[PDB]
Amino acid sequence: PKKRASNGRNKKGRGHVKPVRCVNCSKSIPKDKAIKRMAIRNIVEAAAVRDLSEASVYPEYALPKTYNKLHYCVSCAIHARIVRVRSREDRKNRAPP
Amino acid sequence: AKVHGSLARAGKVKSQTPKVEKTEKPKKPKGRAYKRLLYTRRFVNVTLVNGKRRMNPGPS
Amino acid sequence: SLPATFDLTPEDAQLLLAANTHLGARNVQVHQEPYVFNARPDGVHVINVGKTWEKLVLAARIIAAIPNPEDVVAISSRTFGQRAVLKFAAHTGATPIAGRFTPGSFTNYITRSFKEPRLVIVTDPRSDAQAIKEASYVNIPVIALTDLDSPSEFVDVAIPCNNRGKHSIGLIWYLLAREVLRLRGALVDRTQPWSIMPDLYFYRDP
Amino acid sequence: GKGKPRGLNSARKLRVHRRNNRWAENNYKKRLLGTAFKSSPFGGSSHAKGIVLEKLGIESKQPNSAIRKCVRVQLIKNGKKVTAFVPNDGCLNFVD
Amino acid sequence: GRVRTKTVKRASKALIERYYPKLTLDFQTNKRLCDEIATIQSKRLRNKIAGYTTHLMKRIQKGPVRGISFKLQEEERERKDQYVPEVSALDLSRLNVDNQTSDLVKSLGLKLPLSVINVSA
Amino acid sequence: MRAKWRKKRTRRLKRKRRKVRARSK
Amino acid sequence: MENDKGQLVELYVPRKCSATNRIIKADDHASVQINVAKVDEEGRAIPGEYVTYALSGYVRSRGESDDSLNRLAQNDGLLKNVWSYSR
Amino acid sequence: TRSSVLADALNAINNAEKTGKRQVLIRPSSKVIIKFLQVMQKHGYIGEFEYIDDHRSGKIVVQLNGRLNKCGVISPRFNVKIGDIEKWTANLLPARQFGYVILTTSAGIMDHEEARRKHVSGKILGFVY
Amino acid sequence: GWVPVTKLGRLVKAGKITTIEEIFLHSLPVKEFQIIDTLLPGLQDEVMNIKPVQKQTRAGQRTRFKAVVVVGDSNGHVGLGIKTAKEVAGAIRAGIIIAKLSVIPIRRGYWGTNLGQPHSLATKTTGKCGSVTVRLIPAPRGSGIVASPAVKKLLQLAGVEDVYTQSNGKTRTLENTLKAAFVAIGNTYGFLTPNLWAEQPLPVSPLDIYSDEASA
RNA sequence: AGGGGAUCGAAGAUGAUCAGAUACCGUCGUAGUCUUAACCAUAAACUAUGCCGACUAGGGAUCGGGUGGUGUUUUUUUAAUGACCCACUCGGCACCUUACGAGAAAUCAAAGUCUUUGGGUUCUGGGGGGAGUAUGGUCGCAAGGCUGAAACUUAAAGGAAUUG
Ligand SMILES: [Mg+2]
Ligand SMILES: [Mg+2]
Ligand SMILES: [Mg+2]
Ligand SMILES: [Mg+2]
Ligand SMILES: [Mg+2]
Ligand SMILES: [Mg+2]
Ligand SMILES: [Mg+2]
Ligand SMILES: [Mg+2]
Ligand SMILES: [Mg+2]
Ligand SMILES: [Mg+2]
Ligand SMILES: [Mg+2]
Ligand SMILES: [Mg+2]
Repeated sequence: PKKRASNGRNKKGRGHVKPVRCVNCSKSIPKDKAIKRMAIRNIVEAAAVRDLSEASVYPEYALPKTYNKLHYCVSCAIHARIVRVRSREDRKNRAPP
Repeated sequence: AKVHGSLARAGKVKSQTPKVEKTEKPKKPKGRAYKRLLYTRRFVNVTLVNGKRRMNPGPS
Repeated sequence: SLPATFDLTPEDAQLLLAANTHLGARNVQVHQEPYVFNARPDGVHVINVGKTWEKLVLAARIIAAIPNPEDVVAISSRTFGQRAVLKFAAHTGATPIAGRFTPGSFTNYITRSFKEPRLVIVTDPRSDAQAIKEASYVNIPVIALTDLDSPSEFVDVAIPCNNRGKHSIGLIWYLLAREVLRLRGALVDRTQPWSIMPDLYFYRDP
Repeated sequence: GKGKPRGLNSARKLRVHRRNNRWAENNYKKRLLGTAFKSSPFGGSSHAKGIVLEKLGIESKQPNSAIRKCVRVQLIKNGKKVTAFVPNDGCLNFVD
Repeated sequence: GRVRTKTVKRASKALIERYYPKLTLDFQTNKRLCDEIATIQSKRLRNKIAGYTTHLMKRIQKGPVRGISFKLQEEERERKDQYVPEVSALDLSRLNVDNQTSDLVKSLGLKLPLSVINVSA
Repeated sequence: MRAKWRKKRTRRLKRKRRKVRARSK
Repeated sequence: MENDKGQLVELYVPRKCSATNRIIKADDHASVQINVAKVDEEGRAIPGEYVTYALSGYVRSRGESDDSLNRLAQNDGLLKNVWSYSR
Repeated sequence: TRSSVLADALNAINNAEKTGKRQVLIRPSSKVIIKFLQVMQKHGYIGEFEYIDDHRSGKIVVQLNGRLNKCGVISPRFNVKIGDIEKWTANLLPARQFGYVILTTSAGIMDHEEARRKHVSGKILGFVY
Repeated sequence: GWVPVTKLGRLVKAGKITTIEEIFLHSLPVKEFQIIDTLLPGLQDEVMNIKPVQKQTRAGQRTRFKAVVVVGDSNGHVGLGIKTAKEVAGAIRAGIIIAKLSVIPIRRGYWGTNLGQPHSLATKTTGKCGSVTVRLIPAPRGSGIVASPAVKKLLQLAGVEDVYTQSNGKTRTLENTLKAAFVAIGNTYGFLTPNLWAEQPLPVSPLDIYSDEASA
C-alpha cells in the first residue's frame, strides 16, 4: 500500500517541480523529493588553523567560511550513512536530528 | 506432454484380484419392516455406545 | 437550592486569589471549558472565581454521598500532589494512591493493588490519564482538577483551577477536605475557619 | 448519488445499462451468442454417437503419475473429432 | 562478571527493611549476623548477602536511597509533613490585582482590599 | 518478463503479421 | 412491554442517559451513575437520599459529561448560573 | 447543487441525533419541511421546532430529544398504490407495531396508517422511526 | 468452595443479589464466573467447532486450538466465548468461562398480535462483525429459526422461537459470524422503541444501598 | 520540412569488466535534446481518490482580500501611507490530534452520515490467461491510437496484515 502520506516528496498541488540532478551520480531526482543538506564549513579547518595562524599577515584575518548545498538521491543518501532508514512509527517525525 | 504410453497393462489389478464370492445370508426385511429393524438397533439399543455412539466401529 | 451559607465568603475569596487560582492557561484553550473570563494581554486567561466555588461544593456533595469512606480514592502522580493527596486522605477515609499507578489497579483482580472505588479523584487528567482510563472500563466516576487546557475526555464534574499554580493545587485539595468534613458532620460550625492551616497541604522540595 | 441514476424517468438508462453489463456474465454470453450451437462439438446436446479411431496413453497431471486410456472418437452428426475417457478398471478392452 | 543477581538484590533489600536498627556498615560483622539471623543454604550467597548489605548500608549513611523505606527512615516524612510555618504564607503581608480582577470581584459583589497594579503588554 | 517488453514483443509480432498478410492482398 | 392481559414481560427495562435520553446497554461500561447528596438548612449531609444522575458512555467518550452535568444540576437548582443557555 | 431540501434537512436532523445534540438548524425550510416535521411532532419524535423568518427562504431551528431513531427520505418519490403500502412498510420499518411511513397523497401529508384509516394513496416522501 | 474476591462475588455468595436482572439494570461488570453459574444454573454449553491455529517458529510450528463455546439458558440469556489453548480439552474449559462472563440479555417482542410469551424479536436488529452482516428480522408464528445450522443453535439457546436471517460476506468461516449475531442479538436492548419512552426514577445501584457489607 | 546544432546524448566504434558481456563502468560518438510550421493523442498523464451540493470533532501555521484595535516602527518626534502585532472573518495549498463514524486491513474529516441499505449525475468492472491478441471499421505520412471478440485453457498471483 502507500508507504507514507506525502509518499515521495512535497508536491501537493503542483504536478511538476522541474527536477534537479544528484551531486554523486547525476540522477534526475525531483527537487522537492531531494534530500538537501546545506554544508557549512570553515575555509580550512577548526584544528589545523593553528599552523596557518602564525603564517598570516592581517592577524586573525577572517578565517572565512565555506558553504555548500548538496542534493543527494534516495540511493545515494541511504548508501552513505545519511537519512537511510527508520522505524515505521518514527517515520512520522518531521523534526531534524 | 505425451499421448503414448503403456496400454498393454490396462486392467492390471481388477484382473489380478482373487475371486471371493458372496456368502449366503438370510434375507433382510423390505419396506416398513426395515424401518422397524433400523429403529430398534439405533434408538432402543445401546449395543455400541462406546464413547460416542458409534454405528460400525472396527473390531477392537 | 442552597441555604446561602455555602456561598463563597470573602474571607475565603482572598485565599483563592492569594494562591493565584484565578490564573488560567495561555491563549491555547479547550472549547470544553466555559469557565474562562476577561483575559489579560500577553495571552493570559482568568477563571471566574464564582464558578469554581460551587464546582467545589458539588464534588464534596458527591463524596459525602458515598457510604463507605474508603470507597473514595484520590490519585496523584504529579510532583505537586503527593503531599496533598495523603493529607486529604489522612482526615477522611478516601484511601490514597500516590507514586506509580501500576496500570491494572482497577481491573485484573489478582493484582496486589486491586481497588473497586465508588468515585476517584485525580489531580491532573494528562498526568493521570491512565487512572482515568480504567475508570471508564469498570464503571467508575472521576473527579478532576482541570485548567483551561485540560482533556475533559472521560472526566465527570471538574474543578476550574490552575494546576500550574504551586498553592492552587494545594488549596483546592484543602478546600476539598474542608467541605467534605463539614457535610459529613466533623465540622458542625460552618463559620469556624478549620484551624488546620491551608499551608499544610503543600509541596516542599527538600 | 451511488452512481446509477435515480430519476423516476430514467428506467431507459437503467434497462440499457443492465443490458450492456449482462454481457460480462458467461452463461448470458454463451446463451445469446449460441456458441454451443456453433462450437462445443455436440449440438448443445448431452450425448453424441461416434466411431472409435484409436486408443491413447494420456499421462496424468500434477501431482499424479498414471495412464488414462482414452480414445479418439469422430462424431456422426457433424464429423468433429473429440477425445473421450473410458471410465472403469480395464474397460479399454471393450472399446477396441 | 560481578553484577549481583536477584537472589542477592532481594535478600539484601529484605534485611535493611527489617534490620535497620541493627548490623552496621562493616562487612565482617554483618556476615556474622546473617549466618544466624537468616537460614541461607550456601556460604557464597551469605557472603554476597552481607556484601550488598554493606554496599547499601554505606549508601544510607550519606542521604537516603530511593527504593528503601525502613520504618525508622520516614519519621523525617511523618514529621516534615506536619511542618507548618506560623507566618501563614496565605495571609496578607501588606493584595495586588490586575484590572481584570478589579471588576471580576465587583461582578461577584465582594468587599476585598485591592491594591491594584496594572500588568499589560 | 515485464509488461513493457511483452507489449514490445507483441508489436514486433503485429508488425510481422501485417507484413505477411499484405502479400496475399 | 406488555402482553394482551397485563402480565408484564420484557424484563430489564434499562436506564436512560440523563443528557442524551438514549438507553444504557448492559455492556456499556463507560457509563456512570452519579449520586449527589442533598443538604437542608444544616450544612450536614443526609445519608441515603440523593439527587441521582446517570450518564451514558457516549458523552463521557466525547468529554461533555462535565458540561452536561453543569446544565443538569443547574436545572435542578443545586448550582448557579455556571451554565448559560444562550451561547 | 441542492436538489432536495428535505434530504438536506432530514440529514441534518439525523446527524444531530447521532451526535447527541438537542438542536439543529434547518435551511431553507420549504413547505414540505414543516408538513414533514408537523407529522413528526404529532408522534412525539421531535417536539418543539421554530421557524426563523428571513426574507430569503426561511430557517428552522428544531429542539430534539432522544426518541428518534432515524428520519430519512426515499428518492425518487415513487407512486405507491393502496396495495403497495405493505411492501414499503416491511422494507423500511424496524417492526410493524411502531414507526411511520410519510407519504404525500392528494389529501395532504400523512403517515402510512392515516392513509389506511382514510383509504387513500399517492406518492411517498419518507419515513421516521 | 468459591471464597470470592470481588464486591459482586461477595454479595452473590452472600445471596444479597438474587437475579442477574439487577446486574444488567445497573451495568455491573462481572469478573469471575462463579457469579453466573449460581445466578443462572440453567445454562448449557455447546462447543461449535475446534480449529487449530499455528505460529511459525525458528523450527517447525507450534499448534494451539481455537474453541468457540456458546452458552445460554433457553429463556432470555446467551453468551459467546472464544478462547485458544495448547490442548483442545483445556481450551474448552477456558472458553466456557469466558462464555458465561460474556452473557448478555435479549429482547423478545412480537411480530404483532401479542398473544403472550413472546416468540420473536421486537425490532429489526443488525450486527456487523467484519465483512459479514447478520440481520435478524422477526418472523411470524410457526416460522421457526430461518438461519444457518451454526447460527440456529445460538438463537435456540437465547430463547428466540421465530426469526428471519440475512447474511453477507463469508458466512462459511465461523468465528465471527457468531460474533455478528452476538452483536445483533445483543443490540436488542439498544434500540429505543416507543413503548420505552417513559422516564424511570433511576434506581440506586446495589453497591450503594448495601455498602454495609464491604470486606474492609 | 527547414533553421540551429554549445551541452548532454537512444544506434555505433573503442577500452575495460567477465567464463561470456554486444551490460552495468571509462573515452568518443550520429537522430534527438533547442526552435519555426505541421502531425502524433500516449505516461505509474497518481491524490492509482469523477464532478456538483449538504451536515457531522478539536488545533495551529500560511497565501490572497477584508474588518477592528489610543498596539510597534520609519517619514515631518508628530499625519496619511507602508511594513509588523493582536483578535476575527471569506476563499485557497496543506499539516497536527482523536475516532463517536467508516473500512477487508493498510488507513481515512472523508474512503463518515451504507442490511437503521435512496441528495443529483457521468464513466468503468464481473475468476485468472488466451489478450488489448484475432477480425471488421475508423483516425494517422508512418510509428501506432480509438473501437474490440471467440475458440481453447485452468484452481492455480495478491489490496491487506501476522509469525518466522
Ligand atoms: Mg505529471
Ligand atoms: Mg427522476
Ligand atoms: Mg454473499
Ligand atoms: Mg492509459
Ligand atoms: Mg489512472
Ligand atoms: Mg464534497
Ligand atoms: Mg486560513
Ligand atoms: Mg493556494
Ligand atoms: Mg462474474
Ligand atoms: Mg475475466
Ligand atoms: Mg488444487
Ligand atoms: Mg501482501
